[PDB]
Amino acid sequence: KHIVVCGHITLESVSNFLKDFLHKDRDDVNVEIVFLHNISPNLELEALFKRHFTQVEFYQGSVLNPHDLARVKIESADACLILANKYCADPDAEDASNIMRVISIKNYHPKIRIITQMLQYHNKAHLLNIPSWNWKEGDDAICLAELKLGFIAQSCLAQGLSTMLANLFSMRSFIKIEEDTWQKYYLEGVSNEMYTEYLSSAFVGLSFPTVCELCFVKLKLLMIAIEYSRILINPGNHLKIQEGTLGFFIASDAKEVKRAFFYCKVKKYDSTGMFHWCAPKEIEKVILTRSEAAMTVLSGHVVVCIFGDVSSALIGLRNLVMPLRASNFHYHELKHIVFVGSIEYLKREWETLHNFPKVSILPGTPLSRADLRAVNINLCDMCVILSANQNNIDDTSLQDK
Amino acid sequence: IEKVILTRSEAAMTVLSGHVVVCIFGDVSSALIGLRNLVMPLRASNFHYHELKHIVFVGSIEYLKREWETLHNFPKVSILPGTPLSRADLRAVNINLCDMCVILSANQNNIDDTSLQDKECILASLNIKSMQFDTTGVNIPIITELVNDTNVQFLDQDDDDDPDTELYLTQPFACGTAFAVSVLDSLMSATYFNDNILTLI
Amino acid sequence: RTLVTGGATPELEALIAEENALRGGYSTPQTLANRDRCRVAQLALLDGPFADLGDGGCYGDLFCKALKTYNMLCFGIYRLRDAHLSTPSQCTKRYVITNPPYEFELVPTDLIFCLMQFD
Repeated sequence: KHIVVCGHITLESVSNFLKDFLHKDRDDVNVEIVFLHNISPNLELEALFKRHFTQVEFYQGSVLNPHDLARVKIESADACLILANKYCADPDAEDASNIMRVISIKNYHPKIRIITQMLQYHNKAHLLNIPSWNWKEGDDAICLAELKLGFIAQSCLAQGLSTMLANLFSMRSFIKIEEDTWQKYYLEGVSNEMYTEYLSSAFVGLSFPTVCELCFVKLKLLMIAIEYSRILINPGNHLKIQEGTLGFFIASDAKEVKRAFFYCKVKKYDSTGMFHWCAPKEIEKVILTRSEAAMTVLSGHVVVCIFGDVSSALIGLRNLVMPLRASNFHYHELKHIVFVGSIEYLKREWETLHNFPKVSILPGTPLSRADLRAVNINLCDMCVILSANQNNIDDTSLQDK
Repeated sequence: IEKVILTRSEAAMTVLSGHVVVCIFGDVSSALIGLRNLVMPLRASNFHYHELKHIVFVGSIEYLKREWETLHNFPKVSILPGTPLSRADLRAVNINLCDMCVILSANQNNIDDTSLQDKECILASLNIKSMQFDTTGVNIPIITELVNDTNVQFLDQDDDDDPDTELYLTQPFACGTAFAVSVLDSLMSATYFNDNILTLI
Repeated sequence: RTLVTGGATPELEALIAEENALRGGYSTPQTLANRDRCRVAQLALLDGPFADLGDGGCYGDLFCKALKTYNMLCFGIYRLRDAHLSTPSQCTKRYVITNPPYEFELVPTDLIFCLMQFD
């Protein structure tokens, strides 16, 4: 089988993708990789292609050309991969381009798996409205902003979870360090990855905690979730596991993963009921001052710092606030969120946030020590620093200064 | 204009059957396209009053207000502010019972990008085809306007799309669900040799 | 997505595809049991009932006890950088340990990643 990779073909991204996809510790690497781009590769990129001689082949053409698509033999390809420029000056143009790529691929072949990045979350509905797209079948698209903001938001409640999750996908081996420092323990931790495989049929009438402790104490595997049309994260003592539920595994390699099958023996909430919802609020109701923040006692809260202006792009702070307003939390256990940054920029995104409670805004700059003392940064649970204009600034180097 | 402004709730509770919907992609900065000449043959007088086709508009309220000064004298016209890309908005006007749907592009003239031409029109056509009702949107009769002839391949899926093939051989143009201004160039050579435009057109 | 974004259900996906917005609702017999799902939490083994095992107890023993006691899933260890070193210091930086083995000792000043149910 072979796959097709197209889009923002840039050498460092290609090197990272190849070194992650074609890692030696995988089971089988029999699948082939085919590239597509409108620009001829440079000499070091032909050197890389020669280094990976028998696994990757390059071709010249345009993904919007049906003749080129037939040339690459997409109809025989198992899946198609799309790479997007994460450092583009205009995120909307790149998103529209990727949408055009997806449209062309689906038009040439209706039934095929496509995986792509997504710079902005608000175009996900645009991508989903394609007639041939079906995420149930396996057409999956990752949203960079959504995943990053979710990682940060979950790190706010529990520090370190961001890297805990991010280290579960980088396919890595185990490297021994004898210096008796933190490095060896952290490396032994990062040696683990994520796998899925169907469990043995002997676990039907058992409860989820019972099968968890059994598999742990027996073969050193632990559960995080099972597939039910739904994925349940750690059901407790009231769910009987069905047949072929495809439990989720955490292990260093798929060899121990395989061992499981071979077993020897008023309007307060959203209409969906998913997140807390409140009445729309005017921004003047949440504008604060230094004196207001001083008289407002805040503790165990979250402070986010945003740098930008009207000319800057949009981060999507709604997508960061959203995981922190889930129905899983009680109302009085919610973490108060305050905003420090340019009000002229933040009015461009306030209209996507008026439905959430316990939100505060303090105009100014996050470099003001007086403002930071006013918001009681001493007692904050987590401080978040972002920058909307991190991409469009002129200098190639000296970023996020 | 306030008399014919319709919001989502009142549009949903009202019933429309055999009507004509119009999708407009424009704003205050976009160049005027003219719509009196569009509503004109519909609001001719060969038809009786009862058999007249109702017309509703979906587009930017600024563009509709700018164009309303030459359109208020026609009957059975309604305006719905919003965008044609909203599934709930399209459901509110009962497209499944609509006679036929028209898609325009106001800002096609001033855009200089070689790519992204007619992308919003293609997206709207794909969305209305992907509409699902209680029975799907593939049977909804639509007509779309194009400014790039090569973009006609994306308007349909079960077609042998080829770039070397010219316009009129394509399945969308043969079926009448697509249109472009580049077809009109033959009218000059047509009218040089005869007098057909003076009466027939 | 369903772990880090609070929840990504097919119903919510269909609703956001249809509307591209969110609206409030009303209390029902359903959408109220919908809150029953696990959330991320951090547990300090200093004042809790598990602080006794924090001296030199086994991580696997702590894990199995937590599961059999509260369905209390725990999978990560947040440990100080210089905790292993015998020399005391004022450093409070803490690294992350992913999936410790069963035969793992516990420092009394360790933070443990955990998941807990909803009441």
